[PDB]
Amino acid sequence: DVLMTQTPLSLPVSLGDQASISCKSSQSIVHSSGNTYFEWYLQKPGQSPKLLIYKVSNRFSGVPDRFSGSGSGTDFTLKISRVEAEDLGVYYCFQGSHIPFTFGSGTKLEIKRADAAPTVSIFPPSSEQLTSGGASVVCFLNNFYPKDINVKWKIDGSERQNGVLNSWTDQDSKDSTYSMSSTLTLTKDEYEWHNSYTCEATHKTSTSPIVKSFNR
Amino acid sequence: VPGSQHIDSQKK
Amino acid sequence: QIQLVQSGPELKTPGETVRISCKASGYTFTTYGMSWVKQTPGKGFKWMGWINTYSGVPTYADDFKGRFAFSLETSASTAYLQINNLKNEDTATYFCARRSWYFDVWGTGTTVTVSSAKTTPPSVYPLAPSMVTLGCLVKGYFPEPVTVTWNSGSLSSGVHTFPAVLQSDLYTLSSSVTVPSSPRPSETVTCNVAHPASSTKVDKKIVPR
Repeated sequence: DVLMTQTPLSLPVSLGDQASISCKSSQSIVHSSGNTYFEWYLQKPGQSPKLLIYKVSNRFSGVPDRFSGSGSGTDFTLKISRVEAEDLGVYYCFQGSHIPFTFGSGTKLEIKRADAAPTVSIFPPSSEQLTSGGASVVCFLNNFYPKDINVKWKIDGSERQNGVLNSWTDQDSKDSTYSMSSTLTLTKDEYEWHNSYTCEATHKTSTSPIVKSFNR
Repeated sequence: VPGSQHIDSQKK
Repeated sequence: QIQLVQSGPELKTPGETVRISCKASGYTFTTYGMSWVKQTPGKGFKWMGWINTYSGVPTYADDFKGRFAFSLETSASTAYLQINNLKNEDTATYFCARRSWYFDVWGTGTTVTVSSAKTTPPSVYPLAPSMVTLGCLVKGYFPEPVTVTWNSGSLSSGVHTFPAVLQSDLYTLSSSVTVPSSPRPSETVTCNVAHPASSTKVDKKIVPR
């Protein structure tokens, strides 16, 4: 097979800046005819692959001139000059010269952005979940940047870090932010032995912890 | 053209 | 315009058979060769082989000869992929792709989850409290997918569904919607969650607690 190794695996880049992504094949992908059926696809979260470049350097129809491709025989590069927020996605190279056709493991484009403090909300368990003997407390920390954010739950003043599940959205395509959910699930028994539940977020946009609570 | 029903020219 | 629409998510037990349709519209089906490519969650894309829509002759890649059949219905502009004696390892999204000098049009995608684990309906919980953030917590379902919408989709803005996390055999996920304060509760906010594998759809209206 022709191994296709792709670098970088992640590529944070500023808006406006240039970006290159390279792919190396393990043997030449020049077809016996002399042509090189080499292509770049972008796939956005929740979307089918998008054809960017074919035959090493030809932009497909309606593709922005900021995208361009280069390389010969075993080494190729895609350049995005001026990264826009919309170029969020994962880029994959493909060779279609030798059967079987193989793809690169992909490169994730991450956009470095100006900073944004999260909007945080915490929710009590619902009566329906307490009637099932379970109490999950949920905290939302929506539309922030950077993605590095440390969240700590506290229960009557003391940290708890068992029964915590975090989930992160992909980076938003229009305004480039991340959002996150953090749930504390407690058994109802443990829930009714306590009074204050605190979701608190440490993020570089703040010098204070951002704290949200409620009391039973 | 591998995998395709399309035609392409050779390259000397 | 040109579309390659695929059938929806299938949940299968190991040893079963699936057939995935690829219906092409907007172009003459017999003039472009069709590929089928597997995208494993995490591990990336493998090309499976192709079938010449003119000759009807199929080409399978070495690691897919055997249990995989590409077939055609050309009066219906549809390509089919059949996978027999389904192994666990076949859980992936499958794509049909039209190719000329490139794959310019890719099908919608069909996820197959092969699993001897039992389908379990969600418990969905309302999360009640300028702008107000409301939630729906969806807990303990298997398998994926689950679709969450807000007011049967007419409340698209301000919404976020976080990826499902697996813990136990089961999944959980949250969705949130931010609306104007002078709206909730005047103007009803309902969370709707359909889980195809258990044929269930639950609708939860967020009410002041």
